[PDB]
Amino acid sequence: VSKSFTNTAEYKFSIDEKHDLTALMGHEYIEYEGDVIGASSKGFESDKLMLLSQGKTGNSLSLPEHRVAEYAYLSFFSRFNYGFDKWMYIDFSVRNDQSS
Amino acid sequence: YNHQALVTVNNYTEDAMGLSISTAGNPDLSWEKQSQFNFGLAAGAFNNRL
Amino acid sequence: SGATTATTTTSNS
Amino acid sequence: CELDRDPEGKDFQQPYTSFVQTKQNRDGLYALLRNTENPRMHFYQELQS
Amino acid sequence: CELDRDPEGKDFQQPYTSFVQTKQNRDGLYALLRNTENPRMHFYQELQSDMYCTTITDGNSLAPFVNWDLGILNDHGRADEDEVSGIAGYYFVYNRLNQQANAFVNNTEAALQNQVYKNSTEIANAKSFLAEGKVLQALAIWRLMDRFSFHESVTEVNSGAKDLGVILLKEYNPGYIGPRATKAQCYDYILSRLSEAIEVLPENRESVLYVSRDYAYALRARIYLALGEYGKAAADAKMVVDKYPLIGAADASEFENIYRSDANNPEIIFRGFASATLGSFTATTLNGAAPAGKDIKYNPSAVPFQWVVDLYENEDFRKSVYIAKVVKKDKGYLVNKFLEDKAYRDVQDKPNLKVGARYFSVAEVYLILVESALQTGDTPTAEKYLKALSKARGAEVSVVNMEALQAERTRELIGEGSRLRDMVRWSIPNNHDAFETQPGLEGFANTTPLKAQAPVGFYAYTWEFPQRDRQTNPQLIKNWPI
Amino acid sequence: FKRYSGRLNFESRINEWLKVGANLSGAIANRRSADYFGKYYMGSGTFGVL
Amino acid sequence: QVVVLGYGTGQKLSTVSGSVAKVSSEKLAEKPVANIMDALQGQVAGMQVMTTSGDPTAVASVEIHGTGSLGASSAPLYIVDGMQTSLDVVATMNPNDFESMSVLKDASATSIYGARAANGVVFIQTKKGKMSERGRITFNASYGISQILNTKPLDNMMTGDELLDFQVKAGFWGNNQTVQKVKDMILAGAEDLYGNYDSLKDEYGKTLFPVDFNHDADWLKALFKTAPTSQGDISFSGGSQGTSYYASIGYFDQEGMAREPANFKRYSGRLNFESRINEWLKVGANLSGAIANRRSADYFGKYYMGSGTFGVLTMPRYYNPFDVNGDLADVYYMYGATRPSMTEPYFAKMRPFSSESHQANVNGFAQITPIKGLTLKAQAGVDITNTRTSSKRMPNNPYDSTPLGERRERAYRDVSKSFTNTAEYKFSIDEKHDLTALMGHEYIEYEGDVIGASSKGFESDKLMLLSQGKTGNSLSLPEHRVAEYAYLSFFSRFNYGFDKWMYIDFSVRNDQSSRFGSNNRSAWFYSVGGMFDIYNKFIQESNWLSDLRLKMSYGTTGNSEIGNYNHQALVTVNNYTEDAMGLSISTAGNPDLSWEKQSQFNFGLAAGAFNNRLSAEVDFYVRTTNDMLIDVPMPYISGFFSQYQNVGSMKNTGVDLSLKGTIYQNKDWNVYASANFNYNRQEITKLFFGLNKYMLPNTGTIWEIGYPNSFYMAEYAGIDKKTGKQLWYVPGQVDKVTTSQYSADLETRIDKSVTPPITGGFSLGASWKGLSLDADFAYIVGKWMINNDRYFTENGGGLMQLNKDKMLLNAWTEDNKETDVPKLGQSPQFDTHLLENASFLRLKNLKLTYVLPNSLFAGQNVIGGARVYLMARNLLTVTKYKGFDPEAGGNVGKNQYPNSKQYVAGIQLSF
Ligand SMILES: CCCCCCCCOCCOCCOCCOCCO
Repeated sequence: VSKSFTNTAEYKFSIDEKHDLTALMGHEYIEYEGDVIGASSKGFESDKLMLLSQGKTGNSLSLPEHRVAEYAYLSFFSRFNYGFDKWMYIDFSVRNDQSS
Repeated sequence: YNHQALVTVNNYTEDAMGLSISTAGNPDLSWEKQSQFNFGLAAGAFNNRL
Repeated sequence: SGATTATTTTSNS
Repeated sequence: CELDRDPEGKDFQQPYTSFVQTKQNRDGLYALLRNTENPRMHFYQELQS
Repeated sequence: CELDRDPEGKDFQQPYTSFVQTKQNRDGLYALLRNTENPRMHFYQELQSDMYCTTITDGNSLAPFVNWDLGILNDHGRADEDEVSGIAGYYFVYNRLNQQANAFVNNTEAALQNQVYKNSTEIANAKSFLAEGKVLQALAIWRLMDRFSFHESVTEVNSGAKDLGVILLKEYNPGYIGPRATKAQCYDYILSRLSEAIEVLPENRESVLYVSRDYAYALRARIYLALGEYGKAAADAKMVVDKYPLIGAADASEFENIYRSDANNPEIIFRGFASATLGSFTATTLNGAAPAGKDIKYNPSAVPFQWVVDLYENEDFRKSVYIAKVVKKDKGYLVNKFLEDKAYRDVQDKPNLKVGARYFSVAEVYLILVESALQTGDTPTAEKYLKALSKARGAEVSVVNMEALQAERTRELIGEGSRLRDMVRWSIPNNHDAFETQPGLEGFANTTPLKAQAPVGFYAYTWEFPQRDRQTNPQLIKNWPI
Repeated sequence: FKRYSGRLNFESRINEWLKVGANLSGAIANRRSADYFGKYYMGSGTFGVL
Repeated sequence: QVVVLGYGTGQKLSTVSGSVAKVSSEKLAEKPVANIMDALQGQVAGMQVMTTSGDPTAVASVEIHGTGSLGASSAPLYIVDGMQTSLDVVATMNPNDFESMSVLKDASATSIYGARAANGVVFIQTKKGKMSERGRITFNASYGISQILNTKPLDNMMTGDELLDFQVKAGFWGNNQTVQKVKDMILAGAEDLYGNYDSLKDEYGKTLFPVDFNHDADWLKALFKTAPTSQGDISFSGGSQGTSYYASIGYFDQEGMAREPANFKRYSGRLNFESRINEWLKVGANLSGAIANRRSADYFGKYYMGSGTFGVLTMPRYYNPFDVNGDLADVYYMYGATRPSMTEPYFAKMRPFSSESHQANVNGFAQITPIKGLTLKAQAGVDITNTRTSSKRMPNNPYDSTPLGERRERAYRDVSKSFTNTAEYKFSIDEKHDLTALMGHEYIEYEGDVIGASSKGFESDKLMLLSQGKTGNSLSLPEHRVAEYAYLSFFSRFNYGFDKWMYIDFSVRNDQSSRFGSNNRSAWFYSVGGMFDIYNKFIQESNWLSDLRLKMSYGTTGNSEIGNYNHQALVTVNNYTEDAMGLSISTAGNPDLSWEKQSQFNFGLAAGAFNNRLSAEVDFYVRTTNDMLIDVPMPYISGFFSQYQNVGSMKNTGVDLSLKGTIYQNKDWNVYASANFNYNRQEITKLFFGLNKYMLPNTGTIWEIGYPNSFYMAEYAGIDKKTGKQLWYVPGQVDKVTTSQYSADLETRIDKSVTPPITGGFSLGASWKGLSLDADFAYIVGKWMINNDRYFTENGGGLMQLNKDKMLLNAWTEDNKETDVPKLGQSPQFDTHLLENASFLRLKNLKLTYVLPNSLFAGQNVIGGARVYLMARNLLTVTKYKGFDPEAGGNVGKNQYPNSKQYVAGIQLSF
C-alpha cells in the first residue's frame, strides 16, 4: 500500500508589460508499507485432499514466514521563473528533502 | 533499515530464545549529493524540416 | 533441477 | 510528521542490564557455534588428503 | 459453460481415474471391514445359545438374550452416532459394509472398462482388487442372511415370510425403498460373487491382512456347510486344509504364548491389521475383565454351565486359554478367549486388554471337513483330521461317532456365535432350565427360567427386522408372527 | 504474463473556481517466471542445449 | 415514478401488478449507524427487520412475509446496481449515494430472479447526477454520542451488605461464620494476593482498595461507556450534453459503547458515470471502493465472569475495580483467585487485534438502440474483497498464566463475477394495445479463499514476527478454506397493456446451478399477474374518490440457499495401516437435491381518497413452501445416519395494509402521517417419513403438523406453600395435576410461536417553514424470548458467589410461607418461567431539521444553501421485558450487547 499527497500553490503575474514572473511553492508526502505472510504444509498422500490444514502433525510441522517493510518521504519545494521581453528566461529552485 | 545496530532471534533449544548480532550500523548515514552542469544548444532549419 | 556444475564468476554490474 | 521507521522482529544492541539478557545472548552464541563447527565445513580439508 | 464445482479438500464418490485412488479406497474398505466383522458383534448370538447363565452383576443387558425375552428382542439395540450395538447395530454395520463394497466394485469396473490404467501392472492389480471387493460383498450378504432369514426347519412364521431373504441391493444408493428378495436369489448371488472371485485371485497368499484365495475357499465351505450341501463343502475345505499347520506346543503356557499372539499364530487365514495405536479394541464382555495395577480382575455378567465345563477334559490346553478358573479369584470358570494380546500394550507391564480381529482360522475348516466327510459317507478321511486337531490341541478323542464331533465343535468354537447356528441344523432344543449351574458358584449365578420356551422350529431363532425399517417401508414383510 | 486491465480518466470543470479530476486504474494479473535461468544445472537452459 | 423491477426499463409504479414498495432517499440519509436496513424497521409493510446486537459491526436480519423454510435461510436477495451483494459489503458503501431502494415482495415482481427470489428481493439503486450548467458540490458533516438504552434491570440487584448477609446465612462461606469474621480478614485480608506482585505491593491501601464494604461500586461504569461517532462526506454531481457523473468521497467512524473495543471505520469513494457516445451507443460505469477497519466484541453471547451485561448484573458489589481518583485500576480481585483478574481496557491493551479490508466494486454496461424500439444491453461486473487480520497476545504480562506471547495472521479473499445480457423490444400494434418483450441471459460466479497461520512462544514485544517463534511442541497446522459456486440462467417476460385500464404480464425463468443435484440441474419458474384500473373505466369521476386499482398475481419461485456441496457423497480418511492412507464414503449425498420450491398467490386493492390526500393499500397473500431441506434420520439399510433430502411443507397466510395522509391547516404548515400493519400466520403441513411431530435436538422447539414451530418446554405451576418446592404441570392428566420432581418426560408444546406474528410501524411529521420535525415508531407484538440471565440472577441453590435478585430475600421458610419464591436449596430449570414477553414499541427516530432561508445568501455566488439537524435514535421504549433489550436476542437472550441510544448533530453546506 502506497499513499501520496501533493499540495502546491502557484501565483503567476506580470510586473510590467514585458516582465513575466512566476512563483510556485509546494509540499509532498510519500509513504509505503508492505508485508508478506506465508504458511506451508507437508505430508500429503492424495491430490484431492491437499488443503493446508491436512498435513502430517508431528515433526512434519514447520514455522511460518513473515516480512514487513516501510518507509516515508517528506519534502518541500519552491520554483521561481522570470522572463525578459520574450528572449531571456531565468529559473531558480530550492527544495528540502527528508527520508525515513 | 541500514543505519541501526540490530539484534535478531537465533534460537538454540526449544525452551528459551537466543539473540545474535545482526548488523553493525552507521549512525551518520545521510544523502548522496550529485551536482550537474549542463550546457545545450538547440537549432532548427529549413522551415523546421531539419 | 539436477547436479550443479561449479566454477562460475559471481556477477556484479 | 514523525518519519521514524524501526524494523520488525529486531531490537537494538544494548549493554547487559539483566540476567535473562545474558542468558539470551549466550544461547545465541551457542546457536551460532552450531552453524560454524558442523561437519560441512571440514569436508574441504578431508578431500584434499 | 460447465458449472460443476467439486469440493476442494475432500474427494467424493465417482468412477475412478487413477490407480492410487483405487488402492486408497480399497484400504478404506478394509478398515471399514475391521469394525464390522468383529468379535463384539457376534456375542449376541453366542449368548442366545444354551450354554450361559447370567449372574448378579447383570443390569438387564446380557439378560434379554440368555433368558429369551421376546418382548425386548422385538426391537432391540440402537444405531445412532453415540453407540452402534444390538440387533439394530448388527443390521446397520452389515448393510453399511454391503453398500461401501458395492460402491468400490462398481467404480473399479467402470474404471477398468474406461481404460484409465496406464501399464499392465496396474490393470492386473486392479482386477485382483475387484475380486477382493466381490468377496466382501458375498460376506456382507451372507452375514445378513444368516440372522435375518428363516431356516427351512421352522414351524410357525408370519404368513408369507417363509421363503424370503434380505433386501438384495446391488448398486450404491443410501435412499432405497424396496422389497425382500427371495432366498434362492440371495444364495445364487452370494455363490456367483465367490465363483467369479475365486478364478481371479492368485494361488499363493499375498498377505494375511488382505483377502486371498484361501479365504474365498474357506468362506464358500462355511456357506455350503450351513446351507445344507455336504457334497461341495468338503471339496472346498480340502483345498485350504493342507496349507496352514496347527499349533505345536507341549505346555499350556506355550499354548497361551503362541495362541494369543496374532503375529506368531500359524493358523490364521485372514485377519485385520491391528497394532498398539490403531485397530485394537477391548472385547471384554464374556469375561468382563479389568486392568487393576499390573494384574487383571474378572467380574463377568454371564458364566457358562456345568456341561460346558465337563465337555473339556482336564488334560486340555483349551481349559487354560479358552476357559479360565479366574472367577471369584479362585472358583469355577468363565469364558476367557478374547482376553488380551501382549504385543498391543503401550507399556509392557500394565495390561490394557486389547485384541485384534481374526476373520477365519484353520480349526474351523478342519471341523467343516470332518463333518462333511462324516455325513457324505466317506469316513476314512474323517478320523485323520479330527485326531490330528485334538492331538494338536491336547487331549485325544478315542473314536468318532458324530457326537464326539459335536463335542469337538462346541469345545473349539466357543465365544464365536457358531452354537446358535448349530442348534438349528442338528435339531437341538434349548433346555436352558434343565441343565445345572456350577457347584462352585451358587449365589453368584442366577436361577430363572426362559421368558419364552424355545422348542425345535421356534421362530425366535432368527432375529426380527428393526423398528426404523418397516415403518418407513411398507414393502417389508416382517418375520415373526406376533 | 497475463493481465486484464481497466482505466477511467475523468476530468470536470465544476464552476468558475473549481476543477476536479480522477485517474482510476486496476488490473488482475498472473505472473510466472522461469526461475532456474542464470545458474548452471545439468539439463537446464541454454547451457543444457549446449 | 418508474421502478426497475428486475431488468429492462422500468414502466411505472401505477401499472405494475406485483406489490412493490419503493423507499426514497430521505429514509436512507443521516442514519448514524453502519447497517442500512435498520432504518427500514417499521417503514415497509410486511418486512420485519430486527438487529440482534448493539455492536457497530453487526448487520440486521430481515424477513419478508414470515419465515418460509425450516432449516434454511430467510434473508432476501440484496441487489446493488444490477449485481447482487451481501450485507457486509453494503456496510462499506456510503449510504448518501443510494437514490432509492425497492422491496419487491410478491412473485410477479420477483419471479425473473427465480431460485434466488423466494424470500423477497431488496433492489438498491445509486445516484447518477442530474444535468445542469453548473455542477453542484455538497458537504455533509456530523457528530454524535451513543450510550446504553436502559439501566432498569440493575434496579433490583442486591447491595453489598444484603449480598454478604444472604451469603453468610445461606451457608456459602462456612458453618459458624458471621459477618465481621468473613468480611473482616478472609475477604479484606486478601492483600496476600496483592503482595506477590511488584506492581501492586506498594499500591494496596493507598491507591488500590480492591475490597470495599462501606459504599458499593459501579459496575455499569466499569463495563460500558459513552462513545463518539463522526461522519463526513463531500460529493460532486453535474452533467452536460449527454454525459452525467456523480463523484463522492467519505469517512465514517463509530466506536462501541462497551469498554471492550468494537469500533468500525471506513474510508470510501464512489464514481458513477454515464455517457452517450453517438446516436446508437450509450456506455456507463459504476466504480466504488473502500478501506474498512472492523473490531468485534466477541465475549458477548457467552457467560464469563465480569464480562458484558452478565458482569454488570451478577458481579458482587463489594469488589471495587476503580482506584481513588475514579479511573479504572487495570486489575481487581475476586475471592479464591490464583492471580488477580484484569479489567477491560487492560485486557484490550494486552490483546492487540487489527483488521484491514480492501473492497473494490467495478460495474459497467453498454447499451445499443438501433431500430427505434429495440434496446440491447450488456452488463458486466466484478467485486473483489481482500481482508488481512492480525491478532496478538502479549508476553511478559504479570497477571497472565504464561509469560509467553502468541500471534496469528489471516488473509481472506473473495471474488464475485457477474454478466447479464438483455434484449427488450416495446411496440404498439394499434393505438389501444402496447406490448413489451424481454429476453435475457445471466451468469453469476463466486470464489472464496482463506489462509491463516499462528505461532507462539515469544519473549519480547519487539521480536514478535511470525517466524521468530519456538519450534517443537509449539507448532500448529495452518488454516485453509475454499468455497465456490456458479449460476447460469435464461429469462423472459411479456407485458401486455389494453387501453389504459388493463395490464397483464407473464414471466418465465430457467435456472441452473452448481448447488443442485446431478440429476435435476435445471429449474423452471413462472409467473402471471394482472392489474385492473377501475377508476378509468367504470367510475369515471366522483366527488370523494380519486383512484382505485385492483391487482392479482400468482407465481412460483425457489430458495437455492442450500449448501455449496450437499449433493455429493464425500470421501474422507479411514486408515487401515499406520503408513498408507485409506479413504471411505462419509456423508452419502443425494443426486436429486432440489431448491425448496414455493408458490405464492396474491390479491391486492389500492385506493386514493380526496384529491389523492388519503391513500390506502391492502394486500392478502398465501405463500406455500414445498420440498424444504432437512437432515432427516434415515432407515438402517442406508448405512448412514442422515441424508439431507427435500421433504416437508409449510404455509404462510397473511394480510398487510398501509395508509398515508396529509393534514393541512395553513399555507405554510404541512402535517402528514403514515401507518403500516402486517399479520402473518404460519402453519406446518407435512413432515418426512409418515411422521406427525419432530423435535430438533438441542434447540428447544417442536415442529407439529397444524401449528407453527413453537416452544418445547415444561410448564411451571408455581410453588406448593405446604413445603416450598417447585411444581411443574403434567402433559395431559386433566382434572391439572402437578408433580414436584422434574424429568425430561415432562416437557410439552407451548402455544407460543418462535416468529412473532404482528409487525408494524407508524410515523408523524410537521413542517412550519423550513423547520421540520419527524418522528417514527416501530412495533413488534407476539414475540417470546427465553431470558437466560434470570437462570443465574435468581437462583436459590448453586452459583452462590454471584449477585442475586432482591426477591430472594423473602424466600419460602416455615416462618415466611405466603410467598411465591421457592426454598433456597433448589436449582431452577429451563421451564416456562423463563419465557418472557418481548413485545415492544420503539421510538426509532426523531429528527429536527432547519433549512436556512434563501434570503440569507443574497450578495454571494460561492455558497448556495445550508442545513442543520438534531437527531435522536432509540429514544424511548415501551416493553414488559426484564433483560436490557427485547430486540437484541432472537429466540434466547444470553449475555447480550444492548442496542444504543444516540444523539447526533449535523451540518450540510450545499455550496
Ligand atoms: C472522486 C474519486 C473517487 C474514486 C473512488 C473509486 C475507486 C474505485 O476504483 C477501484 C479501482 O478499480 C479501477 C476501475 O477500473 C476501471 C474500469 O473502468 C473501465 C470501464 O469503462
